[PDB]
Amino acid sequence: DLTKLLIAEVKSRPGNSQCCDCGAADPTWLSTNLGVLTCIQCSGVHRELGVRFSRMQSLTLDLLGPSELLLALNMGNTSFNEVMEAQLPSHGGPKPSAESDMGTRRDYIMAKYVEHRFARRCTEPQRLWTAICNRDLLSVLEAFANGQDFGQPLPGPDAQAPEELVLHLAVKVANQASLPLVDFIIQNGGHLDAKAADGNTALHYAALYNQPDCLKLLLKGRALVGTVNEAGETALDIARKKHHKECEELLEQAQANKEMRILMLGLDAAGKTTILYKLKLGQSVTTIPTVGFNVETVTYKNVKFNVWDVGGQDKIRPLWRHYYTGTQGLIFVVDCADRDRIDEARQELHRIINDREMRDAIILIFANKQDLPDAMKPHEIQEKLGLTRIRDRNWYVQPSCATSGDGLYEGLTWLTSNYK
Ligand SMILES: Nc1nc2c(ncn2[C@@H]2O[C@H](COP(=O)(O)OP(=O)(O)O)[C@@H](O)[C@H]2O)c(=O)[nH]1
Ligand SMILES: [Mg+2]
Ligand SMILES: [Mg+2]
Ligand SMILES: [Zn+2]
Repeated sequence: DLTKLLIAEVKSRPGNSQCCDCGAADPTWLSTNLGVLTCIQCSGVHRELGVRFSRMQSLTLDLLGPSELLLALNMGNTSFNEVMEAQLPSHGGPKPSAESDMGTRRDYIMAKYVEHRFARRCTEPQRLWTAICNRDLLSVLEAFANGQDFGQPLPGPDAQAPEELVLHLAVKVANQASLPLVDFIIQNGGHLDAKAADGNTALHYAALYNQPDCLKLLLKGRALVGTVNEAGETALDIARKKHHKECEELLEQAQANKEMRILMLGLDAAGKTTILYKLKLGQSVTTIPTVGFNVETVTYKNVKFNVWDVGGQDKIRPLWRHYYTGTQGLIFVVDCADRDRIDEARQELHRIINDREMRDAIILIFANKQDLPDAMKPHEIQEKLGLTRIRDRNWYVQPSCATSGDGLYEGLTWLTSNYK
């Protein structure tokens, strides 16, 4: 109930009663890493660009923590577009309406967020250092829009013999109000485990300057602990020297004919419908978030497949149990670029295979989205999903790229095979 308010709060920001990308009647789909709102139609294109550019959650359908809402509560659509849709003319501008076709929709959104065409332009190492300490979120966004790359560092002020990088700074000079940028940076220039000059991670710095809520945000983004620096200190070690006890409490816990009825699960935007329909149509179709579920029958090599694709949003996952009875094979789709939510996919997969109504299930796991930059390869999936120590259950991790089709029919071929 704490969140109910913050939800309402996010919705009431300037411009957040129109879709960020097509201005449609009050949107419910949040790009958590950009703090903006889109209609369900535009929403899907974001899911297509992947978690590298945009992490989508529904305000109505996903279970949202306060921490996830930070940028949403600190940006909104008007603030954002002022930067990102800056150089857009009012007349004839390619920005679509509530019901433009997916053709025109896709093109604009891809140009806007990936290619950055319609953004206020200018380089710049100077401003970024100034904006951060000014706590000027909207200018950090301006920097991002011109391809700044928070990765490599910036030359500092007086006596500039050493070198510091973006995130390392923002953590040093932060307060309650300064937070949004810290997150915007983590989620958008994620060189989170960099060591800089004297081997200190960004995690290290937070333990030096009494920046507690900074630590919170850092670990939330899966940060490595106990990596040693030039003084060979774990992040806890420096917390000890200056005795900042609040940081120390968080660091301690941080340590620890044949027919087959198929059920296709996995977290939101895993690729589930993309898979189902590429198999049924052979051509890759565009997918909107599947709010309910989908059923199609695909025949491949004289075997009929009754596939039940179910939507993966936090709120529509308790509904999964219902589809357990009469199920032979399970397809669990995993979005492999989504490194932040693998343990979530681990949990839900385990939450199924352990259900009493399931013991006799063949498990195919699609390790989807292998085409995306930092992939996470299939063997690394086995280990992260805790399949190392699964015996007395028949599984198989299959590399896949739904968009193209690679690895899909193979998964079926494995299904055909292990159904004897
Ligand atoms: N690059 C890439 N994108 C994919 C792949 N599979 C799915 N997608 C995209 O991911 C977004 C989510 O697809 P979707 O089927 O709706 O996921 P689902 O809701 O869990 O079923 C879609 O826009 C797809 O275009 C893939 O293998 N590679
Ligand atoms: Mg969640
Ligand atoms: Mg779906
Ligand atoms: Zn829209």
